[PDB]
Amino acid sequence: QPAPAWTTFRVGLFCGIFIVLNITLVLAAVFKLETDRSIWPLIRIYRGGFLLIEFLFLLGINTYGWRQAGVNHVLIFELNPRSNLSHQHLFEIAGFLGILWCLSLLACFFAPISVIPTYVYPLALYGFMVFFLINPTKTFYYKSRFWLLKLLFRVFTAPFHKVGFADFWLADQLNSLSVILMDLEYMICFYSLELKWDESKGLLPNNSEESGICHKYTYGVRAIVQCIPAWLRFIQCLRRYRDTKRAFPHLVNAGKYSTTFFMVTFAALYSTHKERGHSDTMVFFYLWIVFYIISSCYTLIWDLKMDWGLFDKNAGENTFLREEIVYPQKAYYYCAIIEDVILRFAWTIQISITSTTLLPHSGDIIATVFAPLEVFRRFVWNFFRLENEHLNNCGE
Amino acid sequence: QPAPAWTTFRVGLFCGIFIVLNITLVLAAVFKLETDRSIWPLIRIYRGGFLLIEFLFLLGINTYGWRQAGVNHVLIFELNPRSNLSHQHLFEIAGFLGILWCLSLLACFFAPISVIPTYVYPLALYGFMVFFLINPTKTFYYKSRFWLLKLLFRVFTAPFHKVGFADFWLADQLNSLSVILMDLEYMICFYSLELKWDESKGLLPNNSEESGICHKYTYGVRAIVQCIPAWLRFIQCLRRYRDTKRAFPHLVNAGKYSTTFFMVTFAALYSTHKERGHSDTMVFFYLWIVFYIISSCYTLIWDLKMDWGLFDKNAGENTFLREEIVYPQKAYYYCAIIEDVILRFAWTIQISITSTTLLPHSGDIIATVFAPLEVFRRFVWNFFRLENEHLNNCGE
Repeated sequence: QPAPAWTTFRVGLFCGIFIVLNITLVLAAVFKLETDRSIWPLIRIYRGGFLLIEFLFLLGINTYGWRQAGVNHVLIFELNPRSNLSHQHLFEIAGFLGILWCLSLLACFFAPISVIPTYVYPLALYGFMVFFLINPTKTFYYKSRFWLLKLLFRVFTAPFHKVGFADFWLADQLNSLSVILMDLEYMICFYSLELKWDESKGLLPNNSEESGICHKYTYGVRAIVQCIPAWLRFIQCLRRYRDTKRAFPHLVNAGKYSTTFFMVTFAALYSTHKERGHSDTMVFFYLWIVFYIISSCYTLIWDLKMDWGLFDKNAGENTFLREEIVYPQKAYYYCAIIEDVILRFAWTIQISITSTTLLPHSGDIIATVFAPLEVFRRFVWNFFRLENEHLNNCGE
Repeated sequence: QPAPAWTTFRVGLFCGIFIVLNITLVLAAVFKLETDRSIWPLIRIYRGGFLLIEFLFLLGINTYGWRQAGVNHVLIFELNPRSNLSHQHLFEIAGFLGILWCLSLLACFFAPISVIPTYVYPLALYGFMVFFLINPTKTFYYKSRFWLLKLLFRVFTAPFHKVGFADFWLADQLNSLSVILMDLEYMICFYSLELKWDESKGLLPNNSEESGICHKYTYGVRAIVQCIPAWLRFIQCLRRYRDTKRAFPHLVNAGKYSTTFFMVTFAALYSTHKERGHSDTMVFFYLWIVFYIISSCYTLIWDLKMDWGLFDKNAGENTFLREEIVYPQKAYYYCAIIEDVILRFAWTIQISITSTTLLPHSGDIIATVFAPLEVFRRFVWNFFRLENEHLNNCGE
């Protein structure tokens, strides 16, 4: 059914304010923001909000495509039929949050008037976001936030509860968005140990030895945060095997989800080896690279054959595809297959350097540049995973 | 007729961009625009565009009101029943012109760099508006622009063509937009006579005797371009009387529009005598105030009694209104009566102030404040005029 003009009008209003705010923010950054002050902490803090906004927009795009293409995704997610969110609500929420993020960033830039210089705005934005998430009144999409909160509870306690479709789906979407988790941990570390709260001005050049502790792994504060979603999904799959006792897919997935654990622990060992400067440290490079290959070359084989279900023996006229395809043009299929193999390697590299403390001056730049790319990889992955599930359900 | 969601999205986008541009323009004006330079030429240049944008938005509100309340404008305007322009398109055009106007004003405020320092943006904006109006392509509401141009041609040569509803309605609307003509004339004079076109800057001191040449009226075309709309409507009503052979309504109406001729000529005569310091100059004042009252107290009885059909003897239970009404709240009618009575005086005050060059310091300011009020008065007027026309058509 066509949505009322109020919803669409709100979507457009928020989109336009968002666009103009982005342009004026770029102009202010290029012109007003002096380069001498380091601005890396600001980006490291606001990257999480940007990623969340982008993910919400992209999810709106996927649900649009799902309704257009004929995928019966309400039954697949086992949603409530009479109360569902279409693309416009997701667009409106994303635009609203983007307006707030842009306003907070602009305030941090200019600092119009206050006595505490700039370190209230990020806390305020994140506090309002979490308040929106857990607001107990019956307004602003109460059902959807209730369902999401219950499902988050189920996912983070998954080794105990039964696992369903939306459980592991949001488990993966958390696996791609781990950047927000490490950003939150770094923000807590910075606000706890580094910043002079009982002072003025704020950020200043760091010359002391104690500076840069949050850049270090200390004991495990960096690697464990990285592998947390891997642990969640690993334990979910183990439990699914335990209830089901079906060998092939459930036991195979454990290895795929444990390869990242092996890669992360090897990266941490290499970090401590550069700290020690051992003679064999260079040799430890090779193993990492090996387990880099063994990582990517694993999940790739899983992506095309098991996730998306390509390379069917009954391909027929559909070259390098399955017998039955719902999307009209094979061009998107081939484009996605091409770009996924490119983006997976960058994702693994990003995970490695965001916890290994490598490339000291360019590592965070690397993290920034390929942070909003695995999200697009997952945005592509969603379409084909859900359509494969729809045809699998249709077959049986 | 549910419009497509894209139209509503564009309306929202343009509204949001317009709001943010207005806010940043206000901020830049209070902060960045230094006050040493005389700025009144900028206001006298951009006032025409502002008034046109405002009039277009208010017409959108008017047509939405007619459609919702039951005022059947399609039959009376003689528009094609199957091709009509809804209020959302009027909102779109108003927002588009407003965004362009805001961008041009901001550029004139800043003017990053060029070969021509700052005075290309006004001609650029007005030329864009004209090329939009007279574009011969079959795009951008290819019926509305052509219909408006044809009606403008019919109105501007009124004493020759037959007179229908749309002709006199647009003539009445034009009666409230003489400020556009005054602004256009002043801009032409400034860019033709005084401005050093082959030069730079544009902030020459105003204390020189050479300044304010276009503010003078000794040549006497200011008054004529002022009363041009009055002449158009007067000769139109005279032609209507000639064609109809009915003295009462058309002839009294013609006298009504005739009074402003005496208004303007007496105002100009006082101005000339006062500059010459003629002994009995205040004598020329006296008749003026008389021709003040006999003007306003004239048009009022046309607006309240004949235009709207109020104060009817056969009203019945609805005291001080007509017998039948369509709008629910009498507070609307009473507030409209009070506001019409209040603003009918300010309209003639503004006319005399603009065409007489009195109050050398406060005249421009008071004209600026009273300009966006008689257009709102006309906006209020259309409601009840079209409702009375619909009642007349239904009854007979």
